[PDB]
Amino acid sequence: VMQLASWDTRREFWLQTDYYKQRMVGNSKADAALLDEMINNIQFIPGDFTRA
Amino acid sequence: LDIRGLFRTLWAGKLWIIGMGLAFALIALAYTFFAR
Amino acid sequence: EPVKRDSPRRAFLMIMWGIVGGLIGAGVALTRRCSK
Repeated sequence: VMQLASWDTRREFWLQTDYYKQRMVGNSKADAALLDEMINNIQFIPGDFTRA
Repeated sequence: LDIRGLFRTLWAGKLWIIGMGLAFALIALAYTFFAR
Repeated sequence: EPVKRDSPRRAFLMIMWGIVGGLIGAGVALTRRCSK
């Protein structure tokens, strides 16, 4: 569970996927803005055992 | 109050409003260039 | 490295300054109509 919600884990995953590599335009500043948007596309919601 | 009167009152003076609203908005954008 | 600057975030200043400018211009026009 700790690795799932980690900001670091989401960053390393996108850098090695072909989905992200074909979307790089070649400008250093633009790629960083694009990458930060992808990190927020994954959301983790913790559960509660009281409500099952 | 007379809202129908009020909109007619502001209809004639719209030029005065738009002449200085943009200027007051333009008062900033230099403090932004002078801040941290 | 951060991607975007935190302050002074010009957009909010632009919007709120313009809103205040429109309000004060409408008030000044209303006063001028009674002043003429």
